Amino acid sequence: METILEQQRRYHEEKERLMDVMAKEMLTKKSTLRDQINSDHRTRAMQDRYMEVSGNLRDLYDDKDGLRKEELNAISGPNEFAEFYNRLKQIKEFHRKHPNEICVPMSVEFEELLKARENPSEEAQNLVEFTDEEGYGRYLDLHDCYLKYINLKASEKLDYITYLSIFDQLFDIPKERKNAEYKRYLEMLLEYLQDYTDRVKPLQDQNELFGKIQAEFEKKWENGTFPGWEERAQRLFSTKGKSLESLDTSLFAKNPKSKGTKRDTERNKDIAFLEAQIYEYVEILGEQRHLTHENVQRKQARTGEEREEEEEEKPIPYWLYKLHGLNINYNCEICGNYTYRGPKAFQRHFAEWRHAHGMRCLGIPNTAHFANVTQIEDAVSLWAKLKLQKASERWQPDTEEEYEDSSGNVVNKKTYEDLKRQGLL
Amino acid sequence: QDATVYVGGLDEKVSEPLLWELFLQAGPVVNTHMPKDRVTGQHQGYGFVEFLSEEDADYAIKIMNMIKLYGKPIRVNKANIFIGNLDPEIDEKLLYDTFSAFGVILQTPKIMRDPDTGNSKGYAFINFASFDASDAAIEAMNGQYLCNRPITVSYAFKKD
Amino acid sequence: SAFDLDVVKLTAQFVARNGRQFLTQLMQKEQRNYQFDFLRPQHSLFNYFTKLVEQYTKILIPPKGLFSKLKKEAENPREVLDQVCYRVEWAKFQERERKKEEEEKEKERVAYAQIDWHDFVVV
Amino acid sequence: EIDKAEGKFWTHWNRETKQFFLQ
RNA sequence: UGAAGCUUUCAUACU
Ligand SMILES: [Zn+2]
Repeated sequence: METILEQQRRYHEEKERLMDVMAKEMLTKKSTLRDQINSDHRTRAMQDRYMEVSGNLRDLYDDKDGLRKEELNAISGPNEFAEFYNRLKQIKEFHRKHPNEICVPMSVEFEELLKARENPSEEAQNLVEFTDEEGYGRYLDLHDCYLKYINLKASEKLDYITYLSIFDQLFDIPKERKNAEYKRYLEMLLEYLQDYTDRVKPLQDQNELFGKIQAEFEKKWENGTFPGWEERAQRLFSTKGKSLESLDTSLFAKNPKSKGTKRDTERNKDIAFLEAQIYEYVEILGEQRHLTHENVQRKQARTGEEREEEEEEKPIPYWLYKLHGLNINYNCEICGNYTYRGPKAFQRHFAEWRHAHGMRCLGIPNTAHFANVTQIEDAVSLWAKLKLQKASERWQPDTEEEYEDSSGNVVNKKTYEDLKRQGLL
Repeated sequence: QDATVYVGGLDEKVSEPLLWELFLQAGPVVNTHMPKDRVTGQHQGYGFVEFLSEEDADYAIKIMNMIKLYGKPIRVNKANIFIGNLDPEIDEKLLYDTFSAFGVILQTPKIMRDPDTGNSKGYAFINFASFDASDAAIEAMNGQYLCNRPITVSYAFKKD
Repeated sequence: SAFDLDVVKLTAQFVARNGRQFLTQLMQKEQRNYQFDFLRPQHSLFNYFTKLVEQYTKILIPPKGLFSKLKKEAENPREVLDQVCYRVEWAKFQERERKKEEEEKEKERVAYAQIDWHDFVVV
Repeated sequence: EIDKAEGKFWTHWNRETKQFFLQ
C-alpha cells in the first residue's frame, strides 16, 4: 500500500475539503442563535476530525525515511511499475462507474435545504446539550443552584435576586464559611459553569484555556495573587494573613499548611481550584450572567399572562337524466368498487384503462372472455377454466410424443421426449 | 413510445404511406401517423412510425438520421437568444457544442417540443454568458448554413 | 472507471519520482509496447492526470510530512479558523472582482450598442 | 472570410500604451 | 370528444 504517496495525498485532500467546508460555513450569514450554535458545533466537529486526520497522517513517516532511498532511485522504475500494471490487469467485466472518489467527501461535508447539518453531524442536536431555559447560550439556568443554596443554608430569607447578588462577587467576602459544606455546592456550580462556558463557544480551544487557567492558578494564585498595601498577603487555602513575603514563603512549607489542618494544600486544593475556575467563568461570562439577571428581573416584574407569553415563545335536463340510462349505477369490484352510470357507459368500462389496471392486479389479461364479469372470484375461476381448456387443446410435444430409444432398439416405446435424451446422453 | 420512432423534417412530397415504404427496409413498420394542422389541414413536418420491435426503431433512428428526404432534413428519434428553423437531427449537447465555437454557454440549452409528439417543435432558446456572445451569434450564427436548414438567431427580449 | 483512475494514479505516482522533465518512468514505458493514452495532452483525462501529478509533487514537499511535522494546522484551531476566514475573504474578493468584470462587460455592451455604425471612414 | 471580427476572441487594447490590435 | 329520444297549437317541405 502507498501509505506515503496515496494516503498522505488523501489526508491532504480531506484536510483541504474540511478547510473549504469551514470557509463556506464561515462565509455564510446567520439569522438565528440556535442555527449559529449548531453551525459552530459542526465546525468544531470538522476541526476535530481534521486534527485527528492530521495526527494520523503525521505518524506515517517512519517507513518513509527508509523507502525514500528506493523511491527516488532512477536505476529502478518501470520493472515494478510493469509488475503493478500486470497486477492491475485483471478482468474488467465489472461495468460500473464510480464518480464518488472525490465527490463523496464533498457531499459528506455539505448540508441540505431541509436540514442544515453535515453527514457526520446528522445526529447532532442542540436540545441534547442545552436546556430550554438557557436559550442555546443566551442565558444560564440558576434555579436549581438557588434551590441547592436554599437547602444548604436552611433558610427561606434568600430570593433569586439575593442569590444573584451573592454569586456576582469575585474577590469579596463569602456569604458562608470556606470550611463548611457550601464548598460541595460551589464545586458543582463551578462544574456546571465550566460546561456552560464550553457550550457557549465550541469553536474555542478548551484545552488551551484550561492549561492557561491551570498555569494562572499554579504560578500566580498559589504565590499571592492579591497583594495589599495581615492585609499585605492573603492565602486562599489557609485563610490567614502574612506580615511579609519572606514570612509567607516560610509558612508556605509549614506543617499545618501542608497537611496539618482541614483546609490545607493537600485536601482543600481541589476546592480552591474549583473556586478559581468559578471565578474565571464568572469573569469570562459576566455578560451572560447580566443577561440572565435581566431576564429574571423581566420575568419577575411581568404578570401571569406576560410570563405565559414569554414561556410560550346547473343540473342536467330531466330528459338527459332519464332517457340516457342514467340514475342507474353499476358497480364493479375488479374496479375498486367504482360505481359506473347508465348501460352504455358500463359496457365501455371493461375496455377502458381503469378496468385493465384492476385486472392486471390479479394477473389476468383483458380479453372479450372477461366482459360483463365484475366480481373477483368469478374472474379467477373463469381464468382457471380458460387456462385448463387452452392448455389442454394445444400440442405439447414434450409430454405428447412416442420415442423408442435404441437401448433395446426393439422394445420400450413408452419413452417420453425427456427419457430419450437421458438414455442417449 | 419505445417501439415508435418520431420523424422530423418532412416536406410536402412525403406522405403517410411514403414514410412506411421508406422505413420498410429498416424494419417492420406496422403503422404510420401524421398529425394534421387545424389552419392548413396538412402535416406540420413531424410524424410517427410505430414498428413491431424496438430494435427496428433503433436501426431506423441510427440509419435515417440527418437524411435529405424530399429536400428536407428528415431525422428519426426515440419518441436570451431564440433560434428558429432548426434541424431536428441535432440534440441539446450538439447545440451546446455548436454554440461553444462562438461564445461560452451559461448552462445546457433547451429545445421546444410539441405537446403531441414531443420530438421537435421548430424553435429553441439558448442563453449566453455575456452580450458579446449574443452579438456574435446575431452577426455570424444568424444566417449560417446548418445541416440542410437555414436557422435564424434573434434576441428574445430587448429594451429600447 | 476505477481501473482507469487506478492507472492514472499509478502513472502520477511513477512520474512524480523523476529527476528530469523527459527522463521519467512513463516515457520509457511508451517505447516498451505499453499502451497509455493518458500521456498525450489531447485527451480530457490528461487535465486530471496533471492535477494528480501536481498533488503527488505537493505530497513530496518537506512540510508535507516527509521530514517535518505540521503544528499550526494540527495543534491550533485558531490558525485553522484564521485560514478559513482568509479563504472566505479571498472568495469574497474574487466574487467582487467577478461582479466588477460583469459590470464592465455590461458597460462595454451598452457603449457598443449605442455608437453610430453609419459614420464610415476609409483612410 | 479570412479572419474573425469578434471582440473577445482576437482583439487587444493596451491602456498603458493605448494601443489597439485586432487580428 | 360523445349519447338530440317523446309530444303538439307550431311553421316548412315531399307524396
Ligand atoms: Zn370494472
